[PDB]
Amino acid sequence: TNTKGKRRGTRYMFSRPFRKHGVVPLATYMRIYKKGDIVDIKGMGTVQKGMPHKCYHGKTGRVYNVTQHAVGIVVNKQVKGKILAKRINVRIEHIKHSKSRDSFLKRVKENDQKKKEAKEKGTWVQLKRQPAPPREAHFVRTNGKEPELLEPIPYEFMA
Amino acid sequence: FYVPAEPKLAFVIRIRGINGVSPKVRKVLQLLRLRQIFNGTFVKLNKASINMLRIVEPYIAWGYPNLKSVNELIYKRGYGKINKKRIALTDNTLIARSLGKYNIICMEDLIHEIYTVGKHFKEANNFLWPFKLSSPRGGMKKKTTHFVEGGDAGNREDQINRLIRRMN
Amino acid sequence: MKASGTLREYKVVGRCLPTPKCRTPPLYRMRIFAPNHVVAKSRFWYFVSQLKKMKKSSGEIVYCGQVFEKSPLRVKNFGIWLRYDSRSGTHNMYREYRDLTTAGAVTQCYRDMGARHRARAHSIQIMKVEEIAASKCRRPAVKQFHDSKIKFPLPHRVLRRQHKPRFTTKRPNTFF
RNA sequence: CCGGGUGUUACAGCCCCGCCCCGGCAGCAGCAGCUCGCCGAAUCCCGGGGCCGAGGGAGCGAGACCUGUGUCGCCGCGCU
RNA sequence: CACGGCGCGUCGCGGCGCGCGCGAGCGAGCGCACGGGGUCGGCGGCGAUGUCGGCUACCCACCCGACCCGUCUUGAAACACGGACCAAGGAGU
RNA sequence: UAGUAGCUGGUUCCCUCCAAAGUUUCCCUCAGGAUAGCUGGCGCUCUCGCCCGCAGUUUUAUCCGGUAAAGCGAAUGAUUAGAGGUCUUGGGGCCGAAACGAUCUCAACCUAUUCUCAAACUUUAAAUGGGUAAGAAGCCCGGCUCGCUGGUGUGGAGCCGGGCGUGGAAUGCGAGUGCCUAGUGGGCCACUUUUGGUAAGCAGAACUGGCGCUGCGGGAUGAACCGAACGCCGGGUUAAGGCGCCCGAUGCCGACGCUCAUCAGACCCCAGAAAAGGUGUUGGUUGAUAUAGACAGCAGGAUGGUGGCCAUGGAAGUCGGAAUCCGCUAAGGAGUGUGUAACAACUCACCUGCCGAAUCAACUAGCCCUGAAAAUGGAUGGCGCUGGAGCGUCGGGCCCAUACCCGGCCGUCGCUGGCAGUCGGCAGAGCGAGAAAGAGAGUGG
RNA sequence: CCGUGGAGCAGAAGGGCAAAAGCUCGCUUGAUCUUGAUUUUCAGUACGAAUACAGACCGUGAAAGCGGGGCCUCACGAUC
RNA sequence: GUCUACGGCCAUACCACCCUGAACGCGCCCGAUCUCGUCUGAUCUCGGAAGCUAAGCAGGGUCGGGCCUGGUUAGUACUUGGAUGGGAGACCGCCUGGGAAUACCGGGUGCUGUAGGCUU
Ligand SMILES: [Mg+2]
Ligand SMILES: [Mg+2]
Ligand SMILES: [Mg+2]
Ligand SMILES: [Mg+2]
Ligand SMILES: [Mg+2]
Ligand SMILES: [Mg+2]
Ligand SMILES: [Mg+2]
Ligand SMILES: [Mg+2]
Ligand SMILES: [Mg+2]
Ligand SMILES: [Mg+2]
Ligand SMILES: [Mg+2]
Ligand SMILES: [Mg+2]
Ligand SMILES: [Mg+2]
Ligand SMILES: [Mg+2]
Ligand SMILES: [Mg+2]
Ligand SMILES: [Mg+2]
Ligand SMILES: [Mg+2]
Ligand SMILES: [Mg+2]
Ligand SMILES: [Mg+2]
Ligand SMILES: [Mg+2]
Ligand SMILES: [Mg+2]
Ligand SMILES: [Mg+2]
Ligand SMILES: [Mg+2]
Ligand SMILES: [Mg+2]
Ligand SMILES: [Mg+2]
Ligand SMILES: [Mg+2]
Ligand SMILES: [Mg+2]
Ligand SMILES: [Mg+2]
Ligand SMILES: [Mg+2]
Ligand SMILES: [Mg+2]
Ligand SMILES: [Mg+2]
Repeated sequence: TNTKGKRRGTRYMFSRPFRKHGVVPLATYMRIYKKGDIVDIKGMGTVQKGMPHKCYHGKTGRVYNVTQHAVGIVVNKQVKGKILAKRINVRIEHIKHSKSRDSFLKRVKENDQKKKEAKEKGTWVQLKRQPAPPREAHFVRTNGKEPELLEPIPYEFMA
Repeated sequence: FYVPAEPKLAFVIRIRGINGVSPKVRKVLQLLRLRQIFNGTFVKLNKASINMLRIVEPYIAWGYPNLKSVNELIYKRGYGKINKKRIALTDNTLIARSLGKYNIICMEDLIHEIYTVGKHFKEANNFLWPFKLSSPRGGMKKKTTHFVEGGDAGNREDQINRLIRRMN
Repeated sequence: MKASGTLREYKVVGRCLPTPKCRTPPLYRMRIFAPNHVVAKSRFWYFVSQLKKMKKSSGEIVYCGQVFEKSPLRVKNFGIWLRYDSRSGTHNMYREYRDLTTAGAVTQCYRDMGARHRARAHSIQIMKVEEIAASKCRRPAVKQFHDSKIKFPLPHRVLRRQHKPRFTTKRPNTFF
């Protein structure tokens, strides 16, 4: 059977990208994580302290505790037929703010603003994101040039 | 050239049985409310509906229904879902109560709203119980393969009307 | 394709959707022989995807209509340039037929391909169909019908409707 | 009569091409009941064959000045 | 033409729309029916020692179907095991 | 002493409803247990007749990866071949006392190239896929507490109070929660992916669906294939598959072709065949030559230097080694073959006479044939079939499943549906009707 | 002088590392005392291993800081 | 236009060679009493201001290497789902969707934050 080591099969997952080894850029250290941010997990092999287990690599969780160097986050893990929301502590290098939430936040601010506006105007405005509707009817103008014929080319071997 | 607008309404008929269905296809068929062979329903078209139908192409025959097809389907096979019960629509008051708040008050409102995909098409279609169509008189071409390659599955633009004429 | 019944000829023109790169993509036109317009559009998308970097999701059928025969009362000779797949390798050929309609000639071509080379419609790729003058015809099976005083009998007429008089006291005659 | 050759309207015809009101006239997806289509808010009428008939007190009008009846509700009509 | 009274008519844009009163939101009868699931206010024969009815059940014929049960087993008609037949007794207290 | 048995065998009435597992971890554990998982029963808390949630699904955003592919003129590791440079060294020689002084070279070396590779290589890098978000538990304000952090009522957190409902993607659907609990813990098969193995109806995995637990139509037969899942019936129509007879349906004046087998062929799984060949036949590709008269076929020529040089005992063209010339010519090869030891002789290439319009190849692909040998007599299911009842492409019509549609009947579940209003000379017969609520009781003008 | 690691970091291999995690010196004993939480196998139980903290005593450095064993992935043991 | 101090993103910023640098600045540079450290005041530390853009550094150049970004390769390779498709097989074709990577050919060669100067 296999081995139950903590880092089995991570030679590519925890490795560094090509031509990106060396000193960790300081912007990663200079970011602020508060209680309740949605955050992504991406193990970085450069630092070995507080490295998350390989099964949380690429997972997104919620911050619930902030500490000197690390952050505690609640993340869902599918174990057999059930999902457990378990909390793990990850050092700040292996973490990154999720941009999936800021889009929704900006949308909230923007449609709240356009709801506050036009409230006095009384006009109607659409807020829900409708799915891509079918294309409407239109005209395709030929400019006096007729469409050119397309025919299959004859078979002839290359190799 | 004048390209007509892409159709907004489609009719879908399940043409495969219950035995041996992939879980994803089973879930999409449940969502589309095709739990029985030769069941049919109306679907409004968008990106989500296109992809959902593409997932279950081998199990359904779908097309763009005609006005006469909508009329006949509503009048002959049309039953309403009132109080979680399948009630045949034999009077306008049954429609008027279930869809009065949406200004649908009779068969004509129901048919118009379905055919033109109105603002409350979702409510109208959900009130409409899935259609139980008889087996296609005259037979099918080939159930297993796609319509383009001479079968019956997949998308047939307007031949769904020919299919409906014999399946109802 | 399933070569069901007699084929029909369709003129199909299509184009890419307008994009910020280019406002008006060029329109591409093709002749498709197909049982109906649905399979005609499918074949158009297939061929244009092979030729150009076009897909149905990133394109649109600007127009699709059946083209009727110009002279359906004049018997004509048709030359067809064709590309097909064998069990081992693919081949280009040229075959001539004799018929009143281009669609009829192409249907004859499909049936002849199936009969002589066991090639199927999904293997045949039809390339060119042209009216060919009797002087330019070069297959003897078509050339032998090019004469003013054509004359031949019907030598051995086989009795059909063999079952309507299922028990008949004659032995049937085959010389008429 | 046939065969071979020449050739360009002749004692047959064929194809294309500017116009003559797209020349004019029917007609028209034609019961010249098969030359090739897709259909019906742009669709109605009549007829034939087969199987079945489950359910069983729906009410009407009469007005506390009457007490009848069992063809009644919705719908479409007709007559006064 | 699912049009139909008189008015005060601005309830009004120029009349149509569209409001306020008119014992004040009460006209009645008959009749036909593509109308909340069939009725006939339609008929015809054969009936006393040779005839009527009797699904099933007794015997027989025909067409179609049809391998012997129980058990262990992935798999039993098995060239796997128990079983000639019948009566009584016989095992989650 | 009815000793123990994780092991065999057996384990007694009906109907109704629900309905599995052969998988995880531990065990002197591997024919067994415990524990999760899968099941049933009992409930309970709410819900609708504005809104909550949920989803084996999609959409819009946003991250995650190192497989398929590809690459070696990129790293690592393999790997073929020639080019150009030098003394940076070695090896055969050479002139040199010697001299990087010099001549070739063979090499190793360097620089550009070049052929082919990787499960334990990789700059790149999919498709399918794995998370997260898509609002009321949200946004926007005002104010308090803090022993934490603090240049700073700084930061952060917790508290109160107040204002905002277009309930902020599609589709579908009532949801949550708690006890007790049986059986199971031998599995097998199939498309796709995949490891060992020459391979196997072998052994081992991943995903999904099946069989087991399951009947029905078709595949003649059949645990798994194709269709379709089932209460008892009538009518209609189909799926897959079929329609010469067995055997329901083509007893159509069905369409176009191909094929002759002295071993024909005849329908997923599937039950039998390859390389190589055919001047059998049918298509197709490419290249030639033919009225300056071909292809046949019938006839005439097919010469000198020279019996060319090296050769062998003998080679005159015909065993051997290079070349292959000229004048004569309508043409003749220092020769295509047969022949002798050598000749000789015959014959061919090539050109002429007659004949007078099409003729040669080389490939390629269909059907058929050779390749093709096993034992009881023998199996497209059989009979049989060749203007097919075979093969390929196709058209109408027709046949039938327990599937689908309509109807009847039985039962189960749901509506936690309705009925105490049988309110009668003491009475007045309703609460089906699109619109939350009185056929309300009475007092004045 | 060139030298992106082609060396070294105890060991297998893989990942990681250049004014360092390598080499050489200086000083030391965070390999110390203590309660909880979490991850890894998982039944989501132990052991083992590991991760963030918190409370004392310290080490080092000018200091920010770093350190409660070894750069990470393995080197170990219930009841009585 | 540009520099210095501290930086963010970390080659469009690197590497090789060549040309030009006004002012400030950054440097090279001059010494070892003190602080400090070496075999050596070379480095480090300290005290200065005679000279110089030689070098670093900055800007620019190269049919430059590299790097970054496009086209081609290419709807090719591969691939989700489907068939009672073909083939003895190996494998291949089609339907429904997604869709690469070399060679080869183009374009570009650091943006920018805070504080403080020079261009009087
Ligand atoms: Mg199936
Ligand atoms: Mg029929
Ligand atoms: Mg299938
Ligand atoms: Mg029988
Ligand atoms: Mg047994
Ligand atoms: Mg079993
Ligand atoms: Mg025995
Ligand atoms: Mg036994
Ligand atoms: Mg016995
Ligand atoms: Mg007994
Ligand atoms: Mg006992
Ligand atoms: Mg045992
Ligand atoms: Mg046993
Ligand atoms: Mg891997
Ligand atoms: Mg590969
Ligand atoms: Mg196996
Ligand atoms: Mg089951
Ligand atoms: Mg089954
Ligand atoms: Mg069989
Ligand atoms: Mg039936
Ligand atoms: Mg049969
Ligand atoms: Mg029914
Ligand atoms: Mg250091
Ligand atoms: Mg501490
Ligand atoms: Mg160390
Ligand atoms: Mg000095
Ligand atoms: Mg300088
Ligand atoms: Mg200079
Ligand atoms: Mg360059
Ligand atoms: Mg700056
Ligand atoms: Mg000046």
